[PDB]
Amino acid sequence: FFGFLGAAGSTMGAASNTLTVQARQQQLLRLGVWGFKQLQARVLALERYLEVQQLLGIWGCSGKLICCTTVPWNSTWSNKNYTDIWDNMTWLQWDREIGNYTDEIYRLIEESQFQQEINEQDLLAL
Amino acid sequence: FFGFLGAAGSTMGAASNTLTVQARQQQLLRLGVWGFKQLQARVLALERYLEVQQLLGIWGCSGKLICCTTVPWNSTWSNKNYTDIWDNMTWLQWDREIGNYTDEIYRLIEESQFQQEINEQDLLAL
Amino acid sequence: LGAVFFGFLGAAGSTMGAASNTLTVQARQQQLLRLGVWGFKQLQARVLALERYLEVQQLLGIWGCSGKLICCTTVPWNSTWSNKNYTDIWDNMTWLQWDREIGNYTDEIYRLIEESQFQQEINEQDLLAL
Amino acid sequence: EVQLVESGGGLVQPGGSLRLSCTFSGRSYHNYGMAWVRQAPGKGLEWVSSISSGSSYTDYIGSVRGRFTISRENAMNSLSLHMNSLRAEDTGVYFCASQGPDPWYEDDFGYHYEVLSNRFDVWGPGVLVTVS
Amino acid sequence: DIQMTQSPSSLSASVGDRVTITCRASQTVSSNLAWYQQKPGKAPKFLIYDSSTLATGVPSRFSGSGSGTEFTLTISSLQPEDFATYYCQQHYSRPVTFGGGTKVEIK
Amino acid sequence: AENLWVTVYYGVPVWREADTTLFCASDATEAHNVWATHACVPTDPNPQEIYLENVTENFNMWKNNMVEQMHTDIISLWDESLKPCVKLTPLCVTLDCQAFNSSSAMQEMKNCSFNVTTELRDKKKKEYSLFYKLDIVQINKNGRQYRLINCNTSACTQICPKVSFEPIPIHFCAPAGFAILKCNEKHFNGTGPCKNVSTVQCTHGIKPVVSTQLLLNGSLAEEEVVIRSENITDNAKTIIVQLAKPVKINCTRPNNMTRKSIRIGPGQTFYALGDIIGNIRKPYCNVSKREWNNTLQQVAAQLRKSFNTIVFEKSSGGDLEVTTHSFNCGGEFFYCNTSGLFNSTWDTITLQCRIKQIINMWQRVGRCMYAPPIPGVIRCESNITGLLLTRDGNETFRPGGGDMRDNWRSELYKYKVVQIEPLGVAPTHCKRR
Amino acid sequence: AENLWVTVYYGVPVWREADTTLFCASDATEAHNVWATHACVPTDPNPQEIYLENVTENFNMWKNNMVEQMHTDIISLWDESLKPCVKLTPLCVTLDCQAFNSSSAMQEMKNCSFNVTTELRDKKKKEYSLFYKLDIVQINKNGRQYRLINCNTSACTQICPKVSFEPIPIHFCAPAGFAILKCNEKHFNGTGPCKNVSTVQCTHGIKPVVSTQLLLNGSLAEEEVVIRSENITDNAKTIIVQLAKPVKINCTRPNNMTRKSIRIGPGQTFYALGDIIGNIRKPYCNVSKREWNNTLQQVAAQLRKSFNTIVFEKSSGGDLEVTTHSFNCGGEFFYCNTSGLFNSTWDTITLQCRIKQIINMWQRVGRCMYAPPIPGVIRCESNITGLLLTRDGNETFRPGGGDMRDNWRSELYKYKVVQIEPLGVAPTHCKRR
Amino acid sequence: AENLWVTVYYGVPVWREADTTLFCASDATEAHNVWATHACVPTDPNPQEIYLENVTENFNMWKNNMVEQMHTDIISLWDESLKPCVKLTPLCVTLDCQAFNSSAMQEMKNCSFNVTTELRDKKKKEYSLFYKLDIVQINKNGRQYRLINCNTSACTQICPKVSFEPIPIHFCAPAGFAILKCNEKHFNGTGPCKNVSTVQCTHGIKPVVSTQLLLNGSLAEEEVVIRSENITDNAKTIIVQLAKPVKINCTRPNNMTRKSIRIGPGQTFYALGDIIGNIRKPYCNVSKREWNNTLQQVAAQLRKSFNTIVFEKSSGGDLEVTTHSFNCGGEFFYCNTSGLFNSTWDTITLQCRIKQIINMWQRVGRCMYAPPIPGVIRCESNITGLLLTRDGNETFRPGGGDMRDNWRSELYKYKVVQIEPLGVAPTHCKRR
Ligand SMILES: *[C@@H]1O[C@H](CO)[C@@H](O[C@@H]2O[C@H](CO)[C@@H](O[C@@H]3O[C@H](CO[C@H]4O[C@H](CO)[C@@H](O)[C@H](O)[C@@H]4O)[C@@H](O)[C@H](O[C@H]4O[C@H](CO)[C@@H](O)[C@H](O)[C@@H]4O)[C@@H]3O)[C@H](O)[C@H]2NC(C)=O)[C@H](O)[C@H]1NC(C)=O
Ligand SMILES: *[C@@H]1O[C@H](CO)[C@@H](O[C@@H]2O[C@H](CO)[C@@H](O)[C@H](O)[C@H]2NC(C)=O)[C@H](O)[C@H]1NC(C)=O
Ligand SMILES: *[C@@H]1O[C@H](CO)[C@@H](O)[C@H](O)[C@H]1NC(C)=O
Ligand SMILES: *[C@@H]1O[C@H](CO)[C@@H](O)[C@H](O)[C@H]1NC(C)=O
Repeated sequence: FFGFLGAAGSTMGAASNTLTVQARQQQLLRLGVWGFKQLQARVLALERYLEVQQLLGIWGCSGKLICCTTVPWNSTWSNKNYTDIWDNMTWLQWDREIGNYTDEIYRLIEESQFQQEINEQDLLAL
Repeated sequence: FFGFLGAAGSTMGAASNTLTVQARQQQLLRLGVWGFKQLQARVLALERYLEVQQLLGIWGCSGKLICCTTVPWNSTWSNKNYTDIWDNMTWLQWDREIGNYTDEIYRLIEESQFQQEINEQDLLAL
Repeated sequence: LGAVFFGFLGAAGSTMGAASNTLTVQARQQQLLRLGVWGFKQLQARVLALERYLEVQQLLGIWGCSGKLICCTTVPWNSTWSNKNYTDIWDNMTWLQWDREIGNYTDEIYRLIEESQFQQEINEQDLLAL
Repeated sequence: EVQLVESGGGLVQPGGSLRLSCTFSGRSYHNYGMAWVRQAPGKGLEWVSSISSGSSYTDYIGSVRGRFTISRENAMNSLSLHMNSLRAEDTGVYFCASQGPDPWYEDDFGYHYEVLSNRFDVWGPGVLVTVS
Repeated sequence: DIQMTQSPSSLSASVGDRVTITCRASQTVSSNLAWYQQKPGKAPKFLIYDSSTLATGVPSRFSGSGSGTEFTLTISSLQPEDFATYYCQQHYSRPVTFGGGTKVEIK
Repeated sequence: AENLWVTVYYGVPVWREADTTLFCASDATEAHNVWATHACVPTDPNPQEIYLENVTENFNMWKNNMVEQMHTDIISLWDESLKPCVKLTPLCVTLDCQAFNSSSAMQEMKNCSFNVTTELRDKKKKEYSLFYKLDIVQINKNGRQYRLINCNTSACTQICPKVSFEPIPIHFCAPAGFAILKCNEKHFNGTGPCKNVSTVQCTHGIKPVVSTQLLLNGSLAEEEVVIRSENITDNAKTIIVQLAKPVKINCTRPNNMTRKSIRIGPGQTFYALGDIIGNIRKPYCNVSKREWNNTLQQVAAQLRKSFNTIVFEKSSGGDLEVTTHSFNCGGEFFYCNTSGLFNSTWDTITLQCRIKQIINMWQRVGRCMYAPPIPGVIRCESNITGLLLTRDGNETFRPGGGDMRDNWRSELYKYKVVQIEPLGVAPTHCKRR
Repeated sequence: AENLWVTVYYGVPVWREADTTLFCASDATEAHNVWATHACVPTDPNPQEIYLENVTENFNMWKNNMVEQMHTDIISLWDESLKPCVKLTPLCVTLDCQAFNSSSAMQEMKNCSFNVTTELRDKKKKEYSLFYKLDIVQINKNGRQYRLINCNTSACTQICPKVSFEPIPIHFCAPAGFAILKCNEKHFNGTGPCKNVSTVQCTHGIKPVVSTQLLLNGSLAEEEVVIRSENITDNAKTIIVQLAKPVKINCTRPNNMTRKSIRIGPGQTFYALGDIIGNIRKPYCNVSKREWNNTLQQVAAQLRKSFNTIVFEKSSGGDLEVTTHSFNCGGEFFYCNTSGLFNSTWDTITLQCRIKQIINMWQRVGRCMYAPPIPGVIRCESNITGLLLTRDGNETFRPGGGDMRDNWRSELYKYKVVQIEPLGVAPTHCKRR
Repeated sequence: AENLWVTVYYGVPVWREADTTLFCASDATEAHNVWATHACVPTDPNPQEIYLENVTENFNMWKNNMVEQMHTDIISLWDESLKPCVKLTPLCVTLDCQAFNSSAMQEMKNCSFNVTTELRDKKKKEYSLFYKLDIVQINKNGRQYRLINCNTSACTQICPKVSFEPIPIHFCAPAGFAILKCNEKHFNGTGPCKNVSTVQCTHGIKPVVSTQLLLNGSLAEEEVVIRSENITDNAKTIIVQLAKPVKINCTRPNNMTRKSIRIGPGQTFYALGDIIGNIRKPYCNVSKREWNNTLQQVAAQLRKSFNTIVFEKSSGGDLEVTTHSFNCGGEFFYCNTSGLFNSTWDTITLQCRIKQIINMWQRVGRCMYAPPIPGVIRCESNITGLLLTRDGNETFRPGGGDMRDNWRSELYKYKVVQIEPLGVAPTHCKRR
């Protein structure tokens, strides 16, 4: 509740310190349309939550709020510098700017971790 | 789990003995009351499991059943020491005694484990 | 969404070795009628679908291999379950045959890992207690 | 007592749409069928058309089928013959007549029926229609 | 179609005389026949229905032979208010049609 | 201290009281019943009653959430099950009635004849059937043209004969993450701590029996009778008794009655009492003295411990459902006298008594039910396990009841639903490396 | 060297516009009220709000999905609330009415005697009841032999008096993973960027009143009465005015109506107006002049800002519903003149009113109701908080009817629902080992 | 030592026989039709992307419970959708009827009945045309008829605001499951398949309802196919499937009008109006040679198991079951088939009758009254199978059996199976 959405307007440099579990997480009667819709929405909440959980697990960042990867950045996506991105710009605009190319980023994370894990298995096979 | 409570009155350290884990998480009619009752109850059961796990995945303890943290104890919460507790008391009354503070402890672990991550990535950025 | 992930499988009928690299496939790069079967049966299917996926990941939470697709373990093989050599199983058999075989002892193998992972964890905690 | 009046009749050229109207000066118009009866000078009465109290069972004589139109509006106690496509042989006095009030057959709850009971109980004074 | 006719065309009678008017139908009608009186200069009036039942306002000098198909109207005594044209109709089935009519005259 | 550090232990044995949605479970088993017992969840394989030794815990049957959320849910089973069944609204008509006679004199009935619509909507038919005097009224004092009781408040459903409603064991299971604790004390009087406590995934067999002034087929106390109450001092509280020795009882409707079928409307059929086979005899309950003599003396001995000499008396007054012992046998509802049963102060006693076709069965007076009569002779043998007594406020006691949910308290008092709290934080010598 | 590598952050504050359903929450005799447990979580609080800084967002009250979502929910429940209530079909019968012609000679009232099917499905009874002229239409020019105004199209349910009509406050909550942004500008526009924004889990309390030409008990502007429309240059589009100073309105029925219960069938009842007690007078509204005058002068003062001479004109004419302020005074549906207010150009002023029991109350013609009378004197205070205005295109503004969802657009203009997208990827100098 | 340790893999190709509920998917104007795409989950029409090799699996379509849970669900949807429109309880009144008569054909009755008008105080006698199959006698003198179903149920009209025209239905398994698709040419239902694939959802399943013939159904790739749980016993139906379909044309060459009746308050009952144009009985076309040829094909597969073959008319039963009943253009049919299965081993006519009151299912507790569709009716469809039975000199006859055997003609290839994504095996590797 401290930073549920409060960090939105801050510069991403300062906003990196204010994550604070953004996603977050009595019987109601059976027969009414509300009972099904009220139950339906909560089921959709689990699906939404686990879509992120599954992706992070596949990306190797399980149980971490922040994680660095092995793949470089490409200037074709954006040419902003450290002081432009962290010290000036805000999270919302980054999603707006990079929205066209997020699929490429996700593919690289997907493949980069997979080929590393099998390489790790080669070490375990020793 | 129903046998997970078997330690019961054995003092604090007994939680690590007789290992097991809590409750993990026939088609039936659709609009029958029990169909809704079981189905709604199971969604309730799911919500009562993930909200526990994500805390373990946010305190840097997911997967492991016992983990140690970075923050020190405060005398205001309780003046009793390790010897006064583990050989004398059980978890039940201890939880009923500390509940006033648990919110503060929860957030202190979160921030104190989060600062480790940025410390790690700041260290790795060197 | 509790995605089935590998789902429809690749070369399922091939020998075991295919699974090491065939997992490279990608993963993701309405109101509904309230009353009828397609409202409740569909809702029930999704709830139990999540029940299955979480059950898997909880078990991965006691193999200690969560967040991965492959992992080795500390538990040595026990001959009381089977005695197949490497070429007799990995090179010569498909996954489907192997599961049909060890099914009589799979639960014990899961049980053996469960206590072993717990034993290893507390040993690590005992080391950290110093 | 039940009394009636006619209006609108006159002299119009052949092929016209000279409509006729009858008014009901009495109670209980909700359950009266009605009809029009023609009378050429010197000849016998000839039935023209009839409409039930509920207006669901309109009927006509074959000599005017497809030409004439009989309509009523219970809300204003009136009967309207929207006659169309007249010819000279239609000349003759026109009387609006009301069938006997609908039968009452109390068996289970109230029961008013909707026959065209073809007894012309009361006749209005009549209005002339001539075409030439 | 129910062709209807009356006979004779006109009769002769005087006040105090018994009068009879006949009406015949080609097709059979059980009892659904009715009569009217038409005083010249006025619209018709309602006399008899079901071939035997009198109207509400008729002075009961009239009666109908409500049997068979030889339907006939009879007056016990003739008075000048009854000295007018007469019509018979079948009301068994549509379309309705009135006979040629009949008239009375001094004897 | 050694600057001890916060430490997380996932899986600590600690719990918390909670309100939650329980669900059905039953043994596996057959036949179609009013209860939605269609496999619920399969019963427990070797039920695991795990003992929580050394741990003190408290129970309060009079504030337990189980009964409230269940009595408001058991009514749904009947409502949900009887929604398709025929409503006898068209049957509300004037009844021609005269005193009943047949070859051997039997009171409480009239061979009434009445008009009903046939299969078609607009064709009446003459039909007749027997009716119990309790469920019929006179329209006027003249002495003819009687009427059914229920038509001036609500025309109400007939129970479909194809569905049974005999009680069956029902297990109430808490969902995953919760647990059901069980109190095992020998002399637990409804409130306070329990020195010996255990836990289970589901409660043992609880039978949805409906009865008043006496429990039937309840859970037997292993030894020593006990009396449980919100507060003994006040007369506004029910005094629930739980017997130890199950005094037996037999009841029957000796007359071999025939089920007569009448057609009411499109797809609607109605069942009513027809011709009688055999001879006249009153229905009754059959209890033995000694067995009852022992318990009534025994319970009174336990009662006066809270009052430092005891007296029992007949019911006080009110409607039949409260003044009389209501219960079910073989598909017909008996409201029975019990006057001679409480005839004591400090072989068998026969309790002749009657049937009613039309019942309310709850304080939900708007709801109503018509039970189709059962053909043939009917006989039940049953166990008494409790008395729903009340006190005026040397002492006098009467069968009370009134409320229905006390029938659940007599079995649910042993349970509390509790949530598992698996996370605990305590200091330890660890410092995270 | 730069040496930049991909970095994944879980839980960055970014949101995306999305459409989803919001489950209802509300404040705290069975079935109680319209907003009972049937649809909303009872008696939940009005929790904290999350403040934001340096954020800008472009909301749109006309493309907001909450309004369209909510309208079908109001209909769905309001249909559900009247499911169990009696169908009023048996009341369709010719009525032997006559002039009221009774002293303590009222206008707009009638006295009707009509046949009824009593508790039994045989025998009539000559029951009688009063009727407002608006709910009844004559069949003959004679005037006698009346008929109900609704039976020819569709007979419709009575509103059961056991469920209250009162619109208790309602709160809409978003599901986990979604947030409800809130605009906070003192002079918000209904469209365009908010330079001051916040967000909350559940909306503030909406009082879902149903009214036409006048919003009651609704939200208020901080200052400077506001104007909101799709496009002020367009005319057929509705204009919504929200006040800042509320003007008090008192509405009353001075009469003391007695309630008469008619046993309209087996288990069925039809409430109707009974004999009238006390002094007899027509109902009316009270709105204070010098406050409506200040209110009407104000809105005109802010209307002219978009028109470089403004006129307020009587209702558009036609049906009595759309032409008349039609609100519910706590149990009876009032229709009030309003032509005495919207006559002006740039003490008390009274409006006479008419009651209609047989009502439709939706622009959707697929529903109908019969609101039973409320016995005894009734009076309800309220605030006028907004106006509906329409334009023909020196402007003349009529009090507006139009689509019903325009009322909800007055309360929900502040809110937008946004989907959270917590995953964030950006370059960083760090590198995984 | 051999130095082996347990190794765990996530995503292994292992699957288990399972039974579970499935969710609908369909292709893309309010309230449309009973098979509502707004009730189904549109999902996706082109899952595809699959192939499998070197796998062998055992199918049993005669015990594929996928059809059974689907069987009940389809009835549940149809039962559910009839909730909002009227019950014809008021239509139970004695009907006075006359001959259809000139302005001269038969099989219809000019039946008139009494019905309440807008007010209960008043009533009116309406008139309509009913088929004799919808009516039964009460008095042997020849009048005062009765409606067929009033002694069993109050029937529901098929209110035309929602229609029955069938769209293809894709059946999808939930997350964690897959459907194995047997892919051979001559796979006759039961036994080990050897060419198999899988898919998230099945192809377009036509929700057709018919008896003694399969219409718009699946086709064997080449050469006709036959399926039976057993051949030695004759208790259960045998399903025949046609690779070479034959067109069937149906028609009702009458411009029958629709008459609305205010049967109840706000409820509109539909009844037949006056007939316009010529008069003809409803009949179906199947072409000689084109049709006769396929029976020469099926005989081969029967005698591949049985060491001459003859086909004969329906074995027996009610008119519900002694017929090829099907829906065409929204009005139900019940036709003969005796002009086809009358052979031993130009269009040939099948004249037949129409019904308004139907039950279809063996369950008599539910009724449906299908109102007439204005204007002439015609439709063309592909016959692709039969529901024959053995008599046991050995003849066969076209049986219908219980309804569910229609589905198995469309679901025989599909078997739902759960995925066990985890497998463990020993290996020389070890945790570090
Ligand atoms: C096997 O599959 C075939 C596929 O062709 C089915 O035959 C077709 O079925 C459709 C769907 O019912 C028939 O469509 C009907 O057409 C009528 C209007 O005809 C004109 O428009 C259609 C396109 O809509 C053209 O194909 C046709 O040539 C005409 O130009 C309507 O009467 C029908 O109902 C529609 O209108 C009414 C009234 O508004 C609504 O209530 C309905 O919901 C619906 O909108 C209907 O649309 C089509 O004619 C059939 N074609 C042929 C060649 O037969 C077979 O029925 C199917 N076999 C079986 C046994 O199911
Ligand atoms: C299925 O089995 C066949 C037969 O064993 C495999 O055939 C392969 O054929 C190619 C032809 O060029 C050979 O080079 C390969 O060595 C064969 N493979 C093996 C494993 O022997 C085929 O690969 C198998 N398919 C799968 C998907 O496992
Ligand atoms: C109750 O006991 C009294 C004792 O006097 C006796 O008279 C009476 O008959 C008894 N009643 C019954 C029902 O046994
Ligand atoms: C309101 O009162 C005025 C008074 O002149 C009258 O003309 C008008 O019809 C009444 N009704 C409405 C809806 O304006």
